[PDB]
This record gives sequence, C-alpha cells and structure tokens, in this order.
Amino acid sequence: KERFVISRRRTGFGDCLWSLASAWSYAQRTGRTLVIDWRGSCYVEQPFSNAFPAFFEPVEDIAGVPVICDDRVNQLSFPGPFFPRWWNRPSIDCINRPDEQIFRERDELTELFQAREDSEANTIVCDACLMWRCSEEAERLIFRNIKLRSEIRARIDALYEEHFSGHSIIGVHVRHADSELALHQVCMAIRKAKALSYPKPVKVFLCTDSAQVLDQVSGLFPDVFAVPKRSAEMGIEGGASALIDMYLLARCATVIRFPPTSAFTRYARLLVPRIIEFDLSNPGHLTMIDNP
Ligand SMILES: Nc1nc2c(ncn2[C@@H]2O[C@H](COP(=O)(O)OP(=O)(O)O)[C@@H](O)[C@H]2O)c(=O)[nH]1
Ligand SMILES: [Cl-]
Repeated sequence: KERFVISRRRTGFGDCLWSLASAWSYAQRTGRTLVIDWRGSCYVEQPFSNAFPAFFEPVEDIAGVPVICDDRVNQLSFPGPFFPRWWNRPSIDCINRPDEQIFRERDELTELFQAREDSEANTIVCDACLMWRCSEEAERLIFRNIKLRSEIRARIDALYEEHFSGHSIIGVHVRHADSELALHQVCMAIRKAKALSYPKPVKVFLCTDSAQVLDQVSGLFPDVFAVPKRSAEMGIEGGASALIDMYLLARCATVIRFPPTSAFTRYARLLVPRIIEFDLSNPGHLTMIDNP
C-alpha cells in the first residue's frame, strides 16, 4: 500500500527547500511517496493553492522517490494513522496550533529520523522547520532535481549575461545608530572580500531590502549592482525576485552572509568557493570559510 511524507512549509524559500530535503530523505529511506504541500505560502495570496508549481516546473520523481507537487493535495485523502500523533486529532481540535506544538513536532520528527525502525504511521506530516535534519547530499539532490519556471530562468540568464559573465562577483546578502555599525560592518566585509584574488575583473552583487544600504554601499565601492525592482501579482513577483537573488548568489566567487544564520544563502554556502561572515561566537570578527 502507498505511504506518504508530506512536506509543508510556507516561509522563505531557503527554509522551504532545506526542509523539503529532510522530508525527501525520510521518504527515500522508508519507501514512501513525497508530497510537496506549499498551500498557504507567504508568496501566494490564495490560501488553498499549492505554491510549488507557481515557481517550479512539475516533478514526479526525485532520485527514485515518487513526488506529488501540485493541486492533487486538494483532492487526495492521505491515509492514517498519522505521525506526529497530533495529526490524528479531530479537525476542530486542530484549529489551535501554537508555536509550542510546532516546536514539539520538529523535535518528534528529529527523534523519528534518527530512529532505526520506520514509523508505522502511513502518512508523516512535516509542518515545522527541518533545517539541519538531513545530509548535505539530500540538500544537493533537491537543488539539482527541481527546476525553476522558464520565466524565472530567463531573468536569471539575462542578468547573468549582463553582469556575471566575464567577471568574478562578490555576492553580499544583507538582512536589514544600529544602522551605522551595520553599514560599517558590511563595508569591512566587502574590503576583506575585495582583498582576495580573483581570475576575472571584480564586481559586487548586493542583495538587500534597504534602498539606503544599496545607495551607501554603491557610493563607497565601485561596480556595485543589484537586481532592479519591478496584490497576488506582488505575491508572485516577491517570490520570483527572492529566487532570482538566491540563485545568483550561488554563482558568485565569494559570498558575504550578513548574517550567516539565514537559510536564504544556504544554497550559496553549498556551491560557492568562499564564504565570508561574522563569527557570532567571536562577535565583530570576520572569518572566511573555503568550500570543499
Ligand atoms: N528578494 C529577496 N528576498 C529576500 C532576501 N533575503 C531574504 N529574503 C526573504 O525575505 C524574508 C527575510 O527573512 P526575515 O525577514 O529575517 O524572516 P524569516 O521568515 O524568519 O526568514 C524571507 O522571506 C527571505 O527568504 C533577498 O536578499 N532578496
Ligand atoms: Cl551539488
């Protein structure tokens, strides 16, 4: 009989894709079908629409694991019993789903994934953060075996030809008196990054939500660039521009993570040759990690 693992996540794409890689791994390991359920995504206005096909091409199989990733989540009844055991409660008992319950489920799923024996539950529902609960091969398999929609890929390609080709790009991811120090730290990270050697002429690719950070970093360093800014359509367009930056960061020669705890730059950490960041354990000090 067919048995399932459901990967639910509705936050930023880095978290959604790392978490999916943990769902996928358990499905691989126990001979289950993997269901990608992105209903309720922060990027899609309508609440019951599965967001995965809005940004990615259809996928029916990942490295041997069958995959359901479309609006079939709205017609199929996935069978119980369920794990975690909360998912066996009546639906009126499931309206209340506080953070304490989500975090318990992360911990329960983590225990299950470390256990030797498969669960007897016919459907595993993953609806908590599962970052760091899989191998790096799992993560790499997800990114290699799903594909961005043509419309998003064309923009990545255009930008790549316009700014990346023929050059070595230092990528800078900046999330967010406090603004004075932060600006200063970013500048010192960029000077460190620029002191290294590269094969091709250098340009600086800046990914930030602040117009003021763009403008100032642009005035303090040559050859800085960013992706231009262009209801439900602003949902989609926010998702798309998030993916465009996430994927371009992973084509840089060096990437600065401010901060390093962001899942947004996880893909870049996996592929890019050099990562620069603030060592939180020794705060205020810059460290450089060479990729294997
Ligand atoms: N377009 C774009 N989106 C980003 C960038 N960095 C982060 N984001 C997204 O904007 C939000 C940033 O995370 P944050 O506001 O700290 O809260 P979070 O949901 O816990 O990650 C998440 O949706 C990120 O995936 C970026 O450089 N460009
Ligand atoms: Cl890889």
